[PDB]
Amino acid sequence: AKEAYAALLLAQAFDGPEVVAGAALGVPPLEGVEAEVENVWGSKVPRLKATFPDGALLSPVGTPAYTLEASRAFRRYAEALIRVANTETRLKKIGEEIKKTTRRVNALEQVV
Amino acid sequence: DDFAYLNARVRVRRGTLLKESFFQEALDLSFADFLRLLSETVYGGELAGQGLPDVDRAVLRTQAKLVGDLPRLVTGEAREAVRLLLLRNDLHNLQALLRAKATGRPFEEVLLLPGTLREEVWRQAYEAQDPAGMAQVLAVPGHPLARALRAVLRETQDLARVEALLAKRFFEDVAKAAKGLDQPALRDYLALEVDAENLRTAFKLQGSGLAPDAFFLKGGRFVDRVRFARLMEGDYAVLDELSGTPFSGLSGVRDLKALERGLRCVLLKEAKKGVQDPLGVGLVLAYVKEREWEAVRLRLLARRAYFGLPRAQVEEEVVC
Amino acid sequence: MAVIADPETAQGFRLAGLEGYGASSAEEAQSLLETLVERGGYALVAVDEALLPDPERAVERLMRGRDLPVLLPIAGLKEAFQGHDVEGYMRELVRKTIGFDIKL
Repeated sequence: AKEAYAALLLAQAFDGPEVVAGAALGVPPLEGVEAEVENVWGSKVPRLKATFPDGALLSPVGTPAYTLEASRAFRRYAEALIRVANTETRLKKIGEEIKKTTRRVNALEQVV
Repeated sequence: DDFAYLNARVRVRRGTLLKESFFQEALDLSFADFLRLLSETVYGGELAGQGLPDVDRAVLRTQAKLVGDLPRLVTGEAREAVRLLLLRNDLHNLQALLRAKATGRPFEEVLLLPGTLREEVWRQAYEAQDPAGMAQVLAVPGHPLARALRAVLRETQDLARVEALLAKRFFEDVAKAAKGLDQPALRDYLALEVDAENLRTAFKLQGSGLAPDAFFLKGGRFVDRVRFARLMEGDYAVLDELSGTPFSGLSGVRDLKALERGLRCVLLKEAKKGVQDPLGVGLVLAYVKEREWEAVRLRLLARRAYFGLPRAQVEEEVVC
Repeated sequence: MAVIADPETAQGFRLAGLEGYGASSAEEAQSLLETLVERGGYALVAVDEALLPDPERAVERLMRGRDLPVLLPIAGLKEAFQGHDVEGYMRELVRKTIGFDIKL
């Protein structure tokens, strides 16, 4: 994040804001990113993977010089973001299953 | 026509510039001290209120007020020579306009940063039957963009490869007009700029491994086609082979950020030699490039004061 | 993949390709989050840290449909130049999990 934010500030800084504005409104939307199965404890948790049209640059003779390095930095940012995402949701699922088991133990003991 | 009548206003504009100590004092502020220092600056007359986009719009309007008049009030061969100074912004505007025309988005969706032509012509060129008709709508007498569009227009109607060949032919037409002009300094400045752009393209195409002969251009004096192939390959010794040229410190640098920083430093050093000809047009282009470097540095200082960047984070940006 | 993080620095996320929205008002950002969980914006929403600590409670209220739109607290940029307090974030995540102030 520190890498990508410093590169984005410096890239909109040395060039204009309008050049990176039109560039960012020109980039294809990078769609088809979706979530597939991690069925474990009998519970499908959705892990996330993308599709990444990345190497097909938008007419790769590009006149700004700090848009592409910033875009590679933000693709690394999206890499680390989906890794934190599919670790964080799995941690949440296992924590709520611990809460389920714990309330089931206490209920079953102290009632039946 | 008169290379000195515009040079008088150029010297009057060069008398009104910020010192290096004004940027040195901007290394320790809180964007309110920077706003107060901008209020004392010559660019502060367009300063409306407070905020980063307001400061950016004020800097853009100040650059248009201080540099945009030099494209006007010129005549003949002097006008044709001074037209090849503020050409990158109009080229980027036309490139993203052709991309939007091939995309189909709204004409008000584009930003259209300021160039050298009328904005109503760019509005009328949003809807056109042919790209040759759009070029004829955007046709100026001495602008090389119209002739370059007429030359490269005999490939297709509108392609991305057509846009890439249009940019390559725009650089080639800038080099051809520099060869076709009577100015001993601006020709070498544009040739060094084209060679640095070719080296930057060789850095930006590293890892692709495709045919560099299509990627390389013509017009440079410090680089070779075999040197371009060695730069396309992973051979930094060829970057070490640039001995005696303006790429003196540029040697063995694999970082593309440091490569572009050294390229901008070499370009600013070459443009700093533009004060040698006090009667031509190179001093005006030197003042324009100095105002552009100062404006880029002001935008960098504004971004640093906005998001709290350290002085060590901007120490690699104030070397020249 | 969508973000609601910043007024202008979300343009860098758009420059990555992945779509998004920015409003710098909490309720229009949450309303575009609402039409983004109705029209599911491809399973990931990254929300600013120091604007929404817990984005998930209102979204699971207004959509008890499943957690295909994943919601993350993504870092603000300015606070990113301070220090993440990774330790304290995991403290509040573990206390959101089991309530205990137990420290791994």
